[PDB]
Amino acid sequence: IGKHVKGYHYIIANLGFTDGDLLKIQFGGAEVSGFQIVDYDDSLVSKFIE
Amino acid sequence: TAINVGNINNDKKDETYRSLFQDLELKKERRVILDCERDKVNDIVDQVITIGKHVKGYHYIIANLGFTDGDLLKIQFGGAEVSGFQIVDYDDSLVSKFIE
Repeated sequence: IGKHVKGYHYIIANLGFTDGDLLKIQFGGAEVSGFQIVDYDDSLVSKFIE
Repeated sequence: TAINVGNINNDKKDETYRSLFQDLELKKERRVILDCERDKVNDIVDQVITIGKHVKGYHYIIANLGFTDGDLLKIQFGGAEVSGFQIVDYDDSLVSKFIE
């Protein structure tokens, strides 16, 4: 329906932001904010992901 | 505002396409004609949805004899007007006996 252009702004209310597919609205223009509890930038998770 | 969309590799396709509509944003272009092969249409249509240039305000013209031969249900609910051309009439009894 096209409600993700510049003007809308969504909030993802779960501790898993990067756990789902999120590239789909990566260029729509709308702003998206969420939460991550599993910081994939932390050193222990990087050795875990490998 | 004729733009040669032909010369593009598949590697940098997403970068030159957003840059093509940030160049179509200089003119605030809301009326576009495609006039391409049916394969290159669905690639253009897809990147359009991702940037959001299909809501109420845009109007595209598909210049090829295959309007319904591609997928149109994706840009059916955005709000923009889309036009095209069809030579195969699916309401004729000759094509019905062929489709059956």
